[PDB]
Amino acid sequence: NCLGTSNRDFVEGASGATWIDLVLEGGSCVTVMAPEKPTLDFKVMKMEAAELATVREYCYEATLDTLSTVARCPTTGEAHNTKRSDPTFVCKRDVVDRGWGNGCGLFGKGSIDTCAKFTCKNKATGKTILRENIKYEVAIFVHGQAARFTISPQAPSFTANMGEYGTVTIDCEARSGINTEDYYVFTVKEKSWLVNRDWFHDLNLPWTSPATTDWRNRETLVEFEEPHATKQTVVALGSQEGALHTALAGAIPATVSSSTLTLQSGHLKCRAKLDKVKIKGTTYGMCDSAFTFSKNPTDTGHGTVIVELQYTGSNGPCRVPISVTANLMDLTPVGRLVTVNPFISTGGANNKVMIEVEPPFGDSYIVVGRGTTQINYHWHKEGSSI
Amino acid sequence: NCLGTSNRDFVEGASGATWIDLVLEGGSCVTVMAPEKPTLDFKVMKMEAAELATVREYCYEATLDTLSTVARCPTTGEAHNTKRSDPTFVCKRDVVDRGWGNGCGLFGKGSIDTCAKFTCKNKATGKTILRENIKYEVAIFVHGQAARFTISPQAPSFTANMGEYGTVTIDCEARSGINTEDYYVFTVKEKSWLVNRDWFHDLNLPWTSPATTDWRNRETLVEFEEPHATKQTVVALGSQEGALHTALAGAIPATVSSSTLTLQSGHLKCRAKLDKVKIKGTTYGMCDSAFTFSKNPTDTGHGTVIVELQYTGSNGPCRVPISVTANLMDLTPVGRLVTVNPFISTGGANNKVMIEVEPPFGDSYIVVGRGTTQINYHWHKEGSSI
Amino acid sequence: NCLGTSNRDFVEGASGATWIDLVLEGGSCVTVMAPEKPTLDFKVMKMEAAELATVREYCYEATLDTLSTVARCPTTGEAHNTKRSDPTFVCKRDVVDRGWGNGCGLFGKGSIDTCAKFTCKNKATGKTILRENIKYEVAIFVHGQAARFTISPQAPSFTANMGEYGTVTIDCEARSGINTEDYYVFTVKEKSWLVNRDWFHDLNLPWTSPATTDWRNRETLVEFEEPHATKQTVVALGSQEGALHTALAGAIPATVSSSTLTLQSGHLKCRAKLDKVKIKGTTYGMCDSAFTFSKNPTDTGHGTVIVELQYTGSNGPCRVPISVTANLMDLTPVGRLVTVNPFISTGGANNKVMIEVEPPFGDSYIVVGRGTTQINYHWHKEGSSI
Repeated sequence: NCLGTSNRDFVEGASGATWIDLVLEGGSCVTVMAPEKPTLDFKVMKMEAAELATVREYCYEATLDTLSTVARCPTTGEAHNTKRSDPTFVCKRDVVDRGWGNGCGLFGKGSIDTCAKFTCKNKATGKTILRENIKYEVAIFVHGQAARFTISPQAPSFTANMGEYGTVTIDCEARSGINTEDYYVFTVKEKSWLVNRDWFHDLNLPWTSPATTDWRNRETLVEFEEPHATKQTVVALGSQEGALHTALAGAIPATVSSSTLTLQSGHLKCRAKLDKVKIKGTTYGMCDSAFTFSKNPTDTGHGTVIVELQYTGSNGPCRVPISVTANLMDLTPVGRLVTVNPFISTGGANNKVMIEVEPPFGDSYIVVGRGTTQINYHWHKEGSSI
Repeated sequence: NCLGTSNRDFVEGASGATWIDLVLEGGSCVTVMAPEKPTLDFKVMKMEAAELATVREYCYEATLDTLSTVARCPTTGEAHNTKRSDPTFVCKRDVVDRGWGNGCGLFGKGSIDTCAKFTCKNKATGKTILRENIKYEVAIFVHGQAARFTISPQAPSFTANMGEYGTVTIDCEARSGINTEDYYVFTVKEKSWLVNRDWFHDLNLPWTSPATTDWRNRETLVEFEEPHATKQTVVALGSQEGALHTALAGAIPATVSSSTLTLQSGHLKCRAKLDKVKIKGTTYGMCDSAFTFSKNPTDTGHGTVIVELQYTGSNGPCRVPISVTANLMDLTPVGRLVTVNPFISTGGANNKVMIEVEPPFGDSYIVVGRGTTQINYHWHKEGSSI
Repeated sequence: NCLGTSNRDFVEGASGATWIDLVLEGGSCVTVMAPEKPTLDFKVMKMEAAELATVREYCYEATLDTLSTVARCPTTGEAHNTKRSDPTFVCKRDVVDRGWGNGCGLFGKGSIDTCAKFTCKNKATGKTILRENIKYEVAIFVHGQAARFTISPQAPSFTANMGEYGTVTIDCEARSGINTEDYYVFTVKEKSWLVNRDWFHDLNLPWTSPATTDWRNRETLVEFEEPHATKQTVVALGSQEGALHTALAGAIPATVSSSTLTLQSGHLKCRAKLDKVKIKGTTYGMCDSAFTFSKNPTDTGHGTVIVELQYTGSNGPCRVPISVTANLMDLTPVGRLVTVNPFISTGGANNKVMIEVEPPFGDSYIVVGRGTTQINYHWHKEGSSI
């Protein structure tokens, strides 16, 4: 199940402590065993954001209610609607052709005024991610039940007695993956994505704040059509739900339940501190067989590529030789691997793995394995554009 | 005074160097001694932000000065005040009932125009925290005076010769506590708090910039009352100081002097690099006695709980067994400790400690000690809401 | 060429691994050799930002095109220009003196309306820096060709077989220097600087978005002069290029080519993981000679000082004794060094080095060397002010 720890990942001092680096990814786990000591399976479980705070609320499907139009004959100054006293009504002062047929003195421009009640049927919510909202749950399995603990960015360390290992301090910080700072959690009544903060602000839709409950910038979903002497019909523009869904293609969708817990991606770099202890360092070989694409490589909103492979061999457990090259005539590592340890669990028949890499901008080949039987994939990465 | 270093916190290689992790918190200090080597007390002192830059200046107590109202008879177009040429005056064009009693031709709507001088008596200042503003001062005591140095996020490392230890490189970065990015330093002439950046922007008060000295969005502290044919009395709204103080309940207050140095919270993780040297590793036991609440546990603006305890025993120096559980029937660590090392200095009679923890959202119990004589505290943490 | 590794920078466990800390700066490199093992020169090369996304586009040199003015006699309501139907035209309704000479009934205020086509000749571009845009290229030289690799914040680790050293994992994260979060890349058709995000938003110039192609806030580069009964001449304000260049003095200029790759500053902290291996630890002495200023110490936009020195001696390779003190009577390190390892490469005659330090705010002396023949420099650092 869990892949053993390697020699490079731990240092036993001649006197003092034995420090061991743990790379806890959502995919696989790292197990650490020691002579005359119980084996410890280190598996991360929940990378979440407990509770979020709302920043803004844009409206895409607005509905106009009560209308009222007051007009006055030309050469009599201006027209004034008595709904402007209430800031919850959007109004517009215009001019119309006037004559004897409508009931006025001179054939001129008669000033009018038309107000309408602005309400919002369906709205979208934008939420922010703060440091006191992030939690990480790590499970530890023992052989020879389990013991679980949690760590936050405010409390990254955890000390606990683990039997024959004595007191153990586990200091873990979060790395790689997404950058929670430059992102907002966009929420439609159905799904939820992650958008850029500047992309969120720069949006010409009627919005409201938890501090300012009254809607602002409403003059973008309302349309004042051709005015008449009596009634100037103003209508509510169509639902902008389609436009948003069209604008949210390259946005990365995060799983959000009713408790607003945000399941995210990335990895967790942890270091375990123990008393002086010798540890078995297992070293895994290379996969000499051939891999095949389980499906088409997807793409997340942070310029990384998720690729699901399936190994056709029994040399497990081994290390996947995946690299992103420039051309088929170059084995030059012009790409990078987000997944630090791309090992296969067991060697039982046909298994599958979940690897994530960062290819350079432009044309690049995702190549797995070598020799005569290797496969590749032409990938074109787009530049940054909100 | 200072608590000794533990076995886990240092690794002496068979050849090369001896690395030791130092967890420097504002509360206690970490002392490191070695055979035939002088003892070294590592104590952090100043976690500050030297100088800050102002971003905006909101006005809450505005004062209106010179008023002027120009009106014209109905059916004569519009009214135009000659103060609109000066952008430092807020104006409003309205209409009033007019007749023969006031001195006009027809009984209609006479257009008027009323301007007023806008000035700001008392204002609040919002300042930002940049990386070149943060400084950390660390003191080192020797036994057998002292040596002090400073580190910034731009210069986290410090190398200096320390006698028998030879050249010593101390590499320290800041962790946990607050996130200085998503916060602004709000400043009233009296106190100073820390607010969210989005909470700062989304504020409907007249504001000015160091770049734009002229006040903008002033039409929110002015009130145009019922207009008359001669003078339309417009007044300045009451002081919004009370509203701000009401809106700044859950905001964390930071100590700021006239030099704008911001005393903050969190901890400093440092690693000392020395030549190969053996170090005495002192291990402290558990507190078997009973703790009592010195006072009621407070709360900071970053979802953490400060709790002041007092130990009724003489087993010092020992480690405080404080944990945040879900229920009284569960000893499950559902909470976390921001304070990494919650040790007691000496064992002399009744001493006090300063522990800070991060409880999960909702109901949670803060439990100290075990056995028959332990105490707890029901705590309800609120969700994130600017 | 490269300075050897020091004893403090590596720990060889009695069993397991040998970890070595590498401080890779743009200036010098760190070479690590081992008995019966080939020497390895670790040199960083490219600290860049591959591709950037545009956020806003301000206009400083606008040009007005087609003008049109429609006026109507007084006591006839208002005037209405038929260009307001097109939102690409900026308009203004004003009043003028009217009489029999111009062709009207009564000597009163005749309402007019003047519109003009708003276009932008030259514009400035503001771009943002995201995590998927940052890349770091590191070169490794071997003696007894070279092997190069890349690392991103999403993929900071790199594992590769290096002959007799076996599998080697190099885990590197970025530290110090600039903070890419609070900065935007300002781009004029000529040069490119780095400005603050709040300084970018708070700017009263006509701006456009990649989402909103139509220009907004144009009423700041247009000037409506004294109006006449026929034509109200409105002109385009002069080029604001001079004002921007005046406002961009303390802004740090980054090298940007046509591929928008941003050459930046700071340093890269890396740790190499290898199997158990003994490493030669070379220790360098102190420079007893005298240094001289090659040129006047410059200043970057992040409150650090670049100083170029030249060593007049042959004691190389040695360590430069540069420190920032308060007064000439105090050797107190009140300043800090951004450059971690300020060593000199060879000792051949007169060589030059590139040191960067962070002096405290206010008066401070940059002192190099000691004894009778040392030199200093009075430096006054300004406070933070956008």
